[PDB]
Amino acid sequence: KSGLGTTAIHAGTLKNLYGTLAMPIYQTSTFIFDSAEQGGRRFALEEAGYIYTRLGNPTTTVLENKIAALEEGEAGIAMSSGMGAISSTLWTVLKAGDHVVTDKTLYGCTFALMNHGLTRFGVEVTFVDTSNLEEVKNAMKKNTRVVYLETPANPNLKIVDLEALSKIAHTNPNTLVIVDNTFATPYMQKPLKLGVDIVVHSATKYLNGHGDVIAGLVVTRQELADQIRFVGLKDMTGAVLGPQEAYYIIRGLKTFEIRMERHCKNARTIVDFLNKHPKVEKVYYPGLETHPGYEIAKKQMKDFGAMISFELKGGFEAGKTLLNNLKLCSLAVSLGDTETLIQHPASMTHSPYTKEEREVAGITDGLVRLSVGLENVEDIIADLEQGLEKI
Amino acid sequence: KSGLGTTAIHAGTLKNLYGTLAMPIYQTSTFIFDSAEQGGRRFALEEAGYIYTRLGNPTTTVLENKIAALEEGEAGIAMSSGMGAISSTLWTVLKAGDHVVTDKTLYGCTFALMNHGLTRFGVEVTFVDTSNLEEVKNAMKKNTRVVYLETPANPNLKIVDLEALSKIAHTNPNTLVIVDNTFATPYMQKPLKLGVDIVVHSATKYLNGHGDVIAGLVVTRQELADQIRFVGLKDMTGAVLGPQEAYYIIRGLKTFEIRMERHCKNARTIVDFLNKHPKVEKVYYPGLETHPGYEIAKKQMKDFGAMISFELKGGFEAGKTLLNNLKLCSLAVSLGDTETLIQHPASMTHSPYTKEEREVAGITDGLVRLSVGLENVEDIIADLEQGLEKI
Amino acid sequence: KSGLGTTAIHAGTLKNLYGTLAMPIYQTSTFIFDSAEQGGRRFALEEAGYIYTRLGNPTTTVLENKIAALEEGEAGIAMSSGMGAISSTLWTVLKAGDHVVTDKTLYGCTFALMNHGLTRFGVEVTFVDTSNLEEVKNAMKKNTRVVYLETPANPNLKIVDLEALSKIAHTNPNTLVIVDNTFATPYMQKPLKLGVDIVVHSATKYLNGHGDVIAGLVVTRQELADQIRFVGLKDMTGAVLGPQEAYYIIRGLKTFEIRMERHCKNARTIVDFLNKHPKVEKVYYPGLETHPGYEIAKKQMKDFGAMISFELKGGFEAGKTLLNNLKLCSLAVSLGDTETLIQHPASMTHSPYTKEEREVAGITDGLVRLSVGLENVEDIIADLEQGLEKI
Amino acid sequence: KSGLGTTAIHAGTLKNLYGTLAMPIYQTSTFIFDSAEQGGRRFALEEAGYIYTRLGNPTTTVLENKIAALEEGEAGIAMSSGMGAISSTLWTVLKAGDHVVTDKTLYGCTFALMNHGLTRFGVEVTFVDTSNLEEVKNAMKKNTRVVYLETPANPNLKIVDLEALSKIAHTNPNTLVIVDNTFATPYMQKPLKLGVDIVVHSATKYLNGHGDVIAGLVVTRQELADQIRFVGLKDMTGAVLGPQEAYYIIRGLKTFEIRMERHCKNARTIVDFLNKHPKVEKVYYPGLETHPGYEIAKKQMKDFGAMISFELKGGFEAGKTLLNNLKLCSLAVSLGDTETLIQHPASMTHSPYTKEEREVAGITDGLVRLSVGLENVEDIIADLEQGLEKI
Repeated sequence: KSGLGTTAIHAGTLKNLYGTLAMPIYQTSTFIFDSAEQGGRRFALEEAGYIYTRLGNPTTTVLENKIAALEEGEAGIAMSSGMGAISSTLWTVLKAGDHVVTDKTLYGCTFALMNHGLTRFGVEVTFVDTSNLEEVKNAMKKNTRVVYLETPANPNLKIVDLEALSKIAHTNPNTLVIVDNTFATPYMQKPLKLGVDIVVHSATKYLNGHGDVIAGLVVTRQELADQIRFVGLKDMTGAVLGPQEAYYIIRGLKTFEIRMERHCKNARTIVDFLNKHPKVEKVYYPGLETHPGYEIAKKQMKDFGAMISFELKGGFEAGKTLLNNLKLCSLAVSLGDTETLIQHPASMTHSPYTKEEREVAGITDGLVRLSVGLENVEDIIADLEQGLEKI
Repeated sequence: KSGLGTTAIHAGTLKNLYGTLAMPIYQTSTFIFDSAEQGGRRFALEEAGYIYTRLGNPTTTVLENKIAALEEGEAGIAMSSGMGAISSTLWTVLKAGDHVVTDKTLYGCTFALMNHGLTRFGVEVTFVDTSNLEEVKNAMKKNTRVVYLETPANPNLKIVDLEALSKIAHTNPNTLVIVDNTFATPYMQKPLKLGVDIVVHSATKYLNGHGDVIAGLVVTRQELADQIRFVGLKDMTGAVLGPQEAYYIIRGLKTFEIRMERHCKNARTIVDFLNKHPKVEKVYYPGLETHPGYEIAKKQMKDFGAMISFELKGGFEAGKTLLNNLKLCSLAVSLGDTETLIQHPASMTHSPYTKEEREVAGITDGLVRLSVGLENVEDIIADLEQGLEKI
Repeated sequence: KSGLGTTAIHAGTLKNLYGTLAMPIYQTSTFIFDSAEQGGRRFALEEAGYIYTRLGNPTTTVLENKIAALEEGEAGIAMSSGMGAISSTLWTVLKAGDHVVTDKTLYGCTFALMNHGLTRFGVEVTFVDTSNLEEVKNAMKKNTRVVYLETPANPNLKIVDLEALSKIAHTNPNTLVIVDNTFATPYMQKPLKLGVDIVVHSATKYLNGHGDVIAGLVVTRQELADQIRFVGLKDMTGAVLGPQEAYYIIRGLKTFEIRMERHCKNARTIVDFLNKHPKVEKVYYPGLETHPGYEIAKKQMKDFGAMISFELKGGFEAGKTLLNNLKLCSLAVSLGDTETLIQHPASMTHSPYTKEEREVAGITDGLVRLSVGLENVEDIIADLEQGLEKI
Repeated sequence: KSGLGTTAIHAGTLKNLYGTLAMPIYQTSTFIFDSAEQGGRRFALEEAGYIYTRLGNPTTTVLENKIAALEEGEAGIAMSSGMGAISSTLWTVLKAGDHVVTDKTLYGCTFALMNHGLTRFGVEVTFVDTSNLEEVKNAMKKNTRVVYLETPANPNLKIVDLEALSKIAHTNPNTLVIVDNTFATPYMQKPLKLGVDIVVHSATKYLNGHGDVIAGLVVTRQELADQIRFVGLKDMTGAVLGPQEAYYIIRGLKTFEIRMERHCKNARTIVDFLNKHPKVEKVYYPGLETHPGYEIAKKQMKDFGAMISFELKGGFEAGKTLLNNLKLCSLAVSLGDTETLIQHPASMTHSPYTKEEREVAGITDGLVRLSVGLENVEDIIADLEQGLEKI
């Protein structure tokens, strides 16, 4: 078995006519046929090859094959955002009258899709604490079609047991388990090997890694993949990845192994610094023995990630003061970029909401979320240290 | 009022820091804030500027403003395909229990979304002949939320009266009229000026014009646009246009006026050639006085388009023989490219279906669809002429 | 013979493995061999195919073939600027001890290369008035290796007789005639058909047309082309065109015919407006019967171009006042973009120089240079008219 | 002082109007002025900002600043190939009658430029063994304008002492020392800190790192940089980097530190494997204590690189047999890509030449050149091992 760097670099490649080393950018909408009969054979699935980029594209196929190889699944599908991957999947496999079990701690736009979108179209959704196996067992119904999971998950890097939850879900023979593996990536976690049916990613984050593409990826069995491609993507979302962006992500994947290694190395060192810092009252990190679900993280994750959240003891003003004094870390949403990113949800993403509303949503006044980048760790720590001195 | 070329070239531009002549390609996922407070102000809609490309991007904003200016609507939204524009719109404005009135002659993937997708999620859809005003009146119900129209529409370039249909739809105060204006483009037809509520496009076709981008556009009133952006696009499709592709379309729009002029000039000359040709039994073209709805086309279209369909008197084998002998026209799906494209649906797109099934779908054995390109018309005609000689 | 639009759109295409309609972007540095022996055969020129993008690239080859087809020459070479095309050519064909005959009215950077660059490396250069055939005859020497010409040429759109000058040059069997055909383009002028040996272009201007690429092109006989490629480009300039930029230019060429037609249509109408305007004392345009060399322009140009210069009777302050009040025309260097561009050399490009110095260089205080774009001509004229009212 | 990763990621950034995280791609030829007077001020160097991409471009400026920061020099200049960087520099600083001292072991195209190009234009060139300090001292003349060096250099990874050679060169007050630092990169070697005047790179190799760009970079003092920009690049080569390619290289530099670390880690392990392998008679690697100049390499290089050459004891047929059996390593020219590349010069690049001719050029029948990539080292070694078994 080839190593992960070898796989990220080489897996899934397709031939080209000129033997270019780089994967060509097939920046095309349509494809020409040699004859009427060849066109007919492609539409009848009797001959291999391409028709139209919304259906598939050779640049995109390489990307799809690569992510499937990394997750050790049968088939990949690419979309023009993580929400495109998630929605295309859900619109394919659900119908009015179906039921979904999921967590309240889900990526915000996914929560909105679940709570306000799917429910408008006749889907029943129950939100439970998926760290409580009994709650999940009790929420299962005959018409549960999807159990949707995310681990680690915002804002406190909650860990849930994918293998155990999948066994519970699969007591109903019609239930699919879908996992958003964005934060962990296939460098750390391979949900399909734990019995999950479908993996989804925001490739916008670590997989691309360079903060320049919005994209999503799905990995699953061929039978399900073909439905997600030819129903969800083709007709119900149209979230078609641009060939240029497919190329950018392929290119980003050339450094995926070494980026993830450095992200995690940096992060573990920063966790130790923050957890020993007098102005930080608590650190949320899956690799701390004091983190809830540490033992689950240790079983299902090869490393503990490069996201860190932490609570400043000085609360709201401490969060703003820290961030406003940083010179290296960048104030922004998103994660998984080569540059370190940081946000203070109480003053930034959750500015429309009262303290009470924020706290109901798990956002505390001193909570800071850090996406650790690839800078020299001494420089990231020096920046945090000087900022913390100002509180 | 500026002319259409002036508008396509100059409308909607945003400033950049360096005064580059070309619109910069803001190939970014995220945006940095100067302070925590600035981030908060953007999330609270208290300060202008950007957050994250799925929400909006400055390159994409220029494109959005341009198409809104061309359609003479308030607001534009861009997506990563025409189906992204269509689906994002429909998921925003519909809910389970709503009803839709539309035509059986709709773009195939839209038909599939209507007939198999929306119906799975509790939406009622009635397909009528929207060229028959009484049929449309009779299909209206209290819960009709959308009347969805397309003109000219495949495979016989059917014309329907947008102004008249919109008046019928608007007898219900909750009904929105949505028009797919892809074929006509704002060079020929501006549905919002006829009382339509929302215009959608596959920018993959004429607007981009260069056969290298999959993209969609929506134009509507600001109130509706903001919902389509922040609900449909943000959460329910994630069909986020890549900044590179946004740039390609802006670039394509620099020649939109002159491309459409040449497309139509070429097409009218080719229509005359085909309609007088002994091996062609019938031509479908909105500008022929013998075309059904010619008088409606004359009222609502400034020119009659660059799509032509025609029936070869020799049927199925004549279609294949013609196409297999062409040297300039390219055998492919799609339309609106600078290169002339041609397809024979009976042997190509509809190869999975029996003659009976095809004929029920309006596909006759000798039907050929031609997307007239920008080549010198003498060369396009010479190619068709030599191909027709082989039948 | 195919028309110019057909040729621009279709000529020079290469196959690709997937039959994409758009030319793939082979964004690669290097190319892989199937075997050691295949690599050897390519290096020994025994097998066709690619090695490394500085030598050649399939995307770039299409562009090269297209410009060669448009100029009706044997071979094309692409570079990363017009100055790259010019310098690569000159470094290939010259040596210390050679002589060059050229005009003082040459593109400024070419003049600098001739007067200050080549002369530093042992090349003798004589600058004459190439509109005076006797001056050119008298400048010829046994060691004259290049006669370098440009028509129309800045700042007064000087016309020189390419066929006549080439006959004079070719009285020496070792002399090559090189023409910068940027302004005229192959839509108007095909110097190789008049006996010229090498044509050079700044593709930055009309050929790309979209103000987003810096690039150069050369067309000549295969024997000379191979030397320019494998000596000048390979080793002496390294002015290697990026595959992305090659694609942009191919894409720009899809509309070359219709762009040039509209550029010239607009320009002729604007010339009439300016030449009849009371505040304009003189117009420089090859198509005016009062222009020097009008009859030569009529013989060697199919149309008279889209560059216009004109003298405002109010001089220096009138130039600045006009330009500072324009709202549609953009203040910028360059030409041949879809947007109308304008400059006042006395206050802009020639700001470092005294009135005396400027006038020696042919720059008069009221001289304005206009690159007519593709906007609706009524809008361009309205903008100029309101600006002229302010003088 | 910030670490090298921090510097590569963050140095040299310019602001943009929207605070995009990624550097915008200013894919423009020209720049617009607010007024005639602003244009004049820019041409008179009285106001900062841009004019035209051949002169400079904001995307490219970021790249230039980054490489200058990495080399710890004052100013950077970018070109569209390494040969563009080299030639632009040489044409700027030389003139007919000048003399150059350099090595016979120079990159092949540079050797050709020196031996056949510059000599055609009146420059005297002496080729010496620059590992012999006395030879270099003896070659110095009053008119020596350039001492041009390269270390490590093909085909045996020759090492020369940059500090010592620079002292010899600088005994003539008019002599500039130019070093091609491509192989070593600023991760290993910073020639300006050793007294060198100008550093040149093929950014095509490690700096970009992703095998998808042809580009060059120069770093030197501001006074020299401005001459190379405004003479060499502007007029004498026109080797203008495309903004897209500038962006690709900036993007590549985000992972420069971690890529170089893994390249070298992999390479050192492969050197040990090859040097102990019974079918390999000799390994050329700067870090072997048996390599000539090992002690010089240890003084001027922080690590010993990721290029390896080696001699197979079985000669010509062994080279071909090895390469023809490899499944992971790719047969190609170039180096510094994320993928491992390999070549056998005797059968590939030097296929036109006899054994005698090859051996005079230092190419021996069993010589193999390996550019070690970023794949898992166990996989690279397994591939080499199985290939070596076939000899």
